[PDB]
Amino acid sequence: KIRTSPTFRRPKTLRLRRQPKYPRKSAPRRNKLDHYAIIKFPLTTESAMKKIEDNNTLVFIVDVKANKHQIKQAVKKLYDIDVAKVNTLIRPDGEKKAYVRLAPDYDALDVANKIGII
Amino acid sequence: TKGTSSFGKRRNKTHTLCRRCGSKAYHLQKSTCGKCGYPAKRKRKYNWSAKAKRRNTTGTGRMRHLKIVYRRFRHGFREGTTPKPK
Amino acid sequence: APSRNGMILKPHFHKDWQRRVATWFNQPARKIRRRKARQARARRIAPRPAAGPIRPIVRCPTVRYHTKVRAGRGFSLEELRVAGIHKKVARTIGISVDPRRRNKSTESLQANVQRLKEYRSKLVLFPRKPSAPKKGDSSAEELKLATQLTGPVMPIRN
Amino acid sequence: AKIKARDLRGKKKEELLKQLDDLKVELSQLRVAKVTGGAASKLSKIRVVRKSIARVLTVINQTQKENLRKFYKGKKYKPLDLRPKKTRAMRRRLNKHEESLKTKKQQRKERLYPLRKYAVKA
Amino acid sequence: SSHKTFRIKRFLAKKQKQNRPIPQWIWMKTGNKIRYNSKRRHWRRTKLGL
Amino acid sequence: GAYKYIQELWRKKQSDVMRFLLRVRCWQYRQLSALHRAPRPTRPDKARRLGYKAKQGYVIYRIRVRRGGRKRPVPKGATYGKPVHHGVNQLKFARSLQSVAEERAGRHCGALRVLNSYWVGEDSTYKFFEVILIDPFHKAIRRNPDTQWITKPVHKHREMRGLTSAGRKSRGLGKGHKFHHTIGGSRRAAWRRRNTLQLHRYR
Amino acid sequence: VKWPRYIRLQRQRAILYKRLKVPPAINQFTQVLDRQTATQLLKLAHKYRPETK
RNA sequence: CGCGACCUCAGAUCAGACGUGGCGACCCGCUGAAUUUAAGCAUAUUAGUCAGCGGAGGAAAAGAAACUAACCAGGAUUCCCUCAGUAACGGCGAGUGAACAGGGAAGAGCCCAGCGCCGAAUCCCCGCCCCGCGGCGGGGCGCGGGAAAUGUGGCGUACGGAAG
Ligand SMILES: [Mg+2]
Ligand SMILES: [Mg+2]
Ligand SMILES: [Mg+2]
Ligand SMILES: [Mg+2]
Ligand SMILES: [Mg+2]
Ligand SMILES: [Mg+2]
Ligand SMILES: [Mg+2]
Ligand SMILES: [Mg+2]
Ligand SMILES: [Mg+2]
Ligand SMILES: [Mg+2]
Ligand SMILES: [Mg+2]
Ligand SMILES: [Mg+2]
Ligand SMILES: [Mg+2]
Ligand SMILES: [Mg+2]
Ligand SMILES: [Mg+2]
Ligand SMILES: [Mg+2]
Ligand SMILES: [Mg+2]
Ligand SMILES: [Mg+2]
Ligand SMILES: [Mg+2]
Ligand SMILES: [Mg+2]
Ligand SMILES: [Mg+2]
Ligand SMILES: [Mg+2]
Ligand SMILES: [Mg+2]
Ligand SMILES: [Mg+2]
Ligand SMILES: [Zn+2]
Repeated sequence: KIRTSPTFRRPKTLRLRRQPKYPRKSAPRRNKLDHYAIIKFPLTTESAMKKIEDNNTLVFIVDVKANKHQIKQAVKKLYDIDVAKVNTLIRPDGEKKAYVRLAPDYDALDVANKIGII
Repeated sequence: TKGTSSFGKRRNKTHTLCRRCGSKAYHLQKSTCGKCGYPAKRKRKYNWSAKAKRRNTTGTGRMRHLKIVYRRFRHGFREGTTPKPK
Repeated sequence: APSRNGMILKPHFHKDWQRRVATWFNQPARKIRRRKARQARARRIAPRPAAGPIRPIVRCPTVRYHTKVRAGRGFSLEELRVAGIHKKVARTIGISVDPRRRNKSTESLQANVQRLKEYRSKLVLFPRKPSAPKKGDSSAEELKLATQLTGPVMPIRN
Repeated sequence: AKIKARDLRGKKKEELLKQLDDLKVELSQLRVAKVTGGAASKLSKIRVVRKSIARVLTVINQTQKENLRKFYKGKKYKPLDLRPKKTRAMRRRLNKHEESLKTKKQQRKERLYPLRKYAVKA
Repeated sequence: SSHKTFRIKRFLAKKQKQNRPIPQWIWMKTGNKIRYNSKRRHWRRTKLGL
Repeated sequence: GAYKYIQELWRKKQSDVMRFLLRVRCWQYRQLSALHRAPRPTRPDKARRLGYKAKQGYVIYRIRVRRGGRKRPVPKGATYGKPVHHGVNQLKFARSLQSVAEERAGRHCGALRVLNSYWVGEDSTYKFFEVILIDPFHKAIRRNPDTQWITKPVHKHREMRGLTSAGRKSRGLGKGHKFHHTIGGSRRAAWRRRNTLQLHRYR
Repeated sequence: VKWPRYIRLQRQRAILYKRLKVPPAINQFTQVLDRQTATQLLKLAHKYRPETK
């Protein structure tokens, strides 16, 4: 066999994947950020309740590692209601105020007085 | 225009809070800390300032693992044993 | 600026001497430390002599001190081979050995050989196995009389 | 009633997880009651539910890891969270076998020439 | 600066929460020496660093 | 035994056989890099009498120390002080290039421990030393009792406390009347014992 | 081909052994035993091999 | 041309380990000033000191003579008293300045390479069985892999040693 290109490059060798004799950590770590510990409490301010009675949404305080997809999946599991969209912001306190706009078949006022805020 | 009117242009900052020592001494253009020497792997530490040593040594912060290893030394690092129950 | 009459003096304090000063306030604490460690050692090697092994008659080197005989390092190998003590068994039965010592003389060697023969007369060797005594072991009536001696074993007096 | 860690240990795992998420629901609705403005009974009960969750999770983690080191008790390579966590130099210390290994030179020397048991007549 | 970063904003959030006064039920405690909050910070006087 | 012939052959260095071998080896060692691992020692007999037993866990590095004295690392001339201390050009470093060799080999291999080192060639501008290293956590070393002394934490980085042979040759110690200024632990221990007042309690 | 540095090194070391005036004590290992004598000797040496474990 | 040995040298998220950084009073290696003193100052002095750099341990280092001596001779190292502000160095100016012997604290000695002789007699690692397992070790089994003759182990080291 002959060499066309006058540059010698490193030949491609075989490389195996890991077959370790023991796992590093023995147990997989429990998800400390789950659907209960992601949302903390809904706001009961006058702007919050005016927004739940006008825009058919809810207002929550969540921790800052939450995605919009995570907040959507969390509210869907915790209250069995479908979610149109999510708008998040970080308050000057350091909390993450989330805005969970519901699907139009649900009404935020009856959802609120069954989840306790009224 | 050496003093008061030259203090008006103070609006863009040199340092920022470092992410190893927490002090506002992480230079931005050099990108090295002046308090701990951040990209260097060794902590900046000089014997010509005993006060700058004393401000952050082993005793200063939490000793979050080291007070635990002190009270494990006072029983010789027992492991796997529990006191016998009721 | 010297005054009228007196010595002229050169005190060696021109360096920084206060930063390096050894002060002896742990002198009695260290005496009690040596004493407690010595007593713990003496009861640890429990019937054996407290002063350790036996060390030979040796006279001092120089012109100032050769009239005086003192304790040496260890019994020389020629001394041991004349006294019939094996050079590895001497350190087991409590005889200090050093191989470095020469012997240019005769009566110093004979004094050390007499001292080794007197030591092997004097020592009480317990059996290596307590229930089964052996050949070179002393008898059980002087096993009950064996005890430590304080002070050096056969002190070398001038 | 007042939950405690004695009677949770024979309790099997899915029972502990459903008691856990019941306590999670209860803590969340206590937080809702705190924000809406509830009673001092609810605000006192918040700490009780938090420590309830804490000792249920303690029992779950202990009963998991005891079974883990039972599973790895016989094997030669066991994981790092299961290995003994003494100090670093104390793990890098030679073990009591390799410090007790004696070469054959000094084995036969301490055979032939043992340190005897002697005393000197004064 | 309305173009804050997340680290600087969270730092300012902590300083803003620290700038609140002592709750009045504390100076009914037994061995109390705290008469007020001595480490308070007005935004004209002390410019906080950064 | 062959090692007697090998060590007398290495005693004859200016003879043509060894002069050919040394200049060819020195060419090759210059063509290689600065700190590369040799797979077996070049001088087996010297390696053995320094401590290398060809078992699993001893490695040989072949390192290049740039040859010469030591000029004072100061800007242009400019030592700011008395005319004694304008020494810049003709100063000499207190340790040997063999000790510098083994210390930078031991710094590059921090998990390993320097045993000794020896000489494999020299040029006008470099000298080449092979440094012996021991893997202190390999069990062929660790289960052998008369070489598990190296696996203790007191022997951590011997090359930089100056405890190998070429490190000891610069500490100025040894028995005798030639070495009065090191009795004690070392030279600094000698100085420290001499320049203290023993102020007693009762004086 | 721009060969790697070890291939270049192990070739031009052989070039230097062909260039330099090799002393007879090192030249003498090039004067080597020929083929049919060597295969005869190794056929004989196969009879007296030491044992495996 | 190909195949197969070895040698040099690469690539692996390969199997198992190890080092990194901190404190730094005490310890070891290097680097290393100037104030100051000399009634100035340049050699000296401050001073192998401060600052700088690297590396540890519970102590470090040193350590079992290529020694001291010149005697009727002592005998590893370390520390204390003394030698001694002595011998000696020094614009022989200012200043600097140890050791031997002696008395004590302590006390302990040893091992390789070589020269050799024993069929590599040596070592590491994986698989299986029994035991122990929070300092991965003890035993047996593998026509299991590897290191090693470019030298592992046993005897043997200047006090001699080996063999018959
Ligand atoms: Mg700038
Ligand atoms: Mg540093
Ligand atoms: Mg006057
Ligand atoms: Mg004594
Ligand atoms: Mg041996
Ligand atoms: Mg202002
Ligand atoms: Mg000068
Ligand atoms: Mg020399
Ligand atoms: Mg791997
Ligand atoms: Mg370090
Ligand atoms: Mg002056
Ligand atoms: Mg003056
Ligand atoms: Mg002046
Ligand atoms: Mg000096
Ligand atoms: Mg310093
Ligand atoms: Mg330590
Ligand atoms: Mg030591
Ligand atoms: Mg040592
Ligand atoms: Mg002495
Ligand atoms: Mg006097
Ligand atoms: Mg001086
Ligand atoms: Mg003396
Ligand atoms: Mg051999
Ligand atoms: Mg000797
Ligand atoms: Zn920093």
